[PDB]
Amino acid sequence: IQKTPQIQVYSRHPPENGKPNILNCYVTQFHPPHIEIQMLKNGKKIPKVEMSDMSFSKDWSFYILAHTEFTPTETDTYACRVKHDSMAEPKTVYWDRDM
Amino acid sequence: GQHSLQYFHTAVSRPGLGEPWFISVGYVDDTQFVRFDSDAENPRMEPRARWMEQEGPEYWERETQIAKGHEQSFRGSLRTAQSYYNQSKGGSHTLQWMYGCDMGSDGRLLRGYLQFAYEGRDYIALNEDLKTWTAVDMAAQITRRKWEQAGIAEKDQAYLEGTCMQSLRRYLELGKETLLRTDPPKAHVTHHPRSYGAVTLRCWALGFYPADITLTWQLNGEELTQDMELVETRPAGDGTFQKWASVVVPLGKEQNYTCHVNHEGLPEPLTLRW
Amino acid sequence: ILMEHIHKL
Repeated sequence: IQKTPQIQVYSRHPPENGKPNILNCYVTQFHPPHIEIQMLKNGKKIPKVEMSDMSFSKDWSFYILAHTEFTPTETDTYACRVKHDSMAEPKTVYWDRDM
Repeated sequence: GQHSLQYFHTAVSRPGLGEPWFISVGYVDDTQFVRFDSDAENPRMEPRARWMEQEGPEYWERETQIAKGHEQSFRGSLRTAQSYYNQSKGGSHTLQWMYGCDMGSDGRLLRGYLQFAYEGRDYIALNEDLKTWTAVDMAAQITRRKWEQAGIAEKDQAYLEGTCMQSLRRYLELGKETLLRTDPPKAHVTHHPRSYGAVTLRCWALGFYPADITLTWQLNGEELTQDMELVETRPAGDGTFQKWASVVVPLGKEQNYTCHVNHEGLPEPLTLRW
Repeated sequence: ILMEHIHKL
């Protein structure tokens, strides 16, 4: 069974321009477990990206939390790019302070 | 106050590129506490919760030992499933296993469970009686007859009703100050432009634990069940969760709406308006 | 604690 990943991009703490925070990229409901997740800042790859231990939920589909330290500004863009067999092209979801 | 101890196992083959990928995660409620990863330079059962750091070497050695036994069984099981389904060589296949015990408020066993999946599909499952199996196809049935012959159900029932429950209460003991804590949601309502005469009221529930939460938007009693956008509960990454619910509403009429946050950590239901 | 019972398919 092949299932397409769901993505949520959001900060750990309430976003405040200039305040260090953590940006999360929650990717769920995907299978097989092979997947590539990338976090971007103004379209460019963010180096250090922490990855939770992959696991699976009730329906067997996998999920994982990728995150990085970041300091939101009014202008900087943040996204999560996910590559997975279920998808023909990479899925890029932008961080929406409001989402 | 319901609890559970669950262990998750996943084996993913990768021919010509190493031995199967075996990873195991252990959970107490909505908190992961142990983990084993076959790809680590030194695969071992390791703590993933701060309250599991005073367990000493013996504990991990044992777990690491058991984890490896299972890892091997999964290597062989992969190869076996490959045959039962006659899949060509060189393909990647996943084998999943999850079992655990739910403990009721009274502290007694609520129920136990154990099931497998192959390629992400239900394969075989121990029934709620903890004595019989549910085989999804002819392949699974083969596994069923074998496990029946080995009296495996009996073994799982014993572990699920005993050892599983004993370790749960025990881990709850270790993780007291966090596992039994119940961080209530920090809830607020946000306003958002959408159209010329409609705004989006987003009800946020932040930093709560456990993950189980209830968010609903309503207009004068009536629940706006269909107009409600709900985001799957998500981990803040620090051990607590986040979730929000939104409703599309006409400008000037925001104040009329109200969202109701329900969660174990609250003295009583919250009611937010904006 | 992990169950010790091995489940071979």
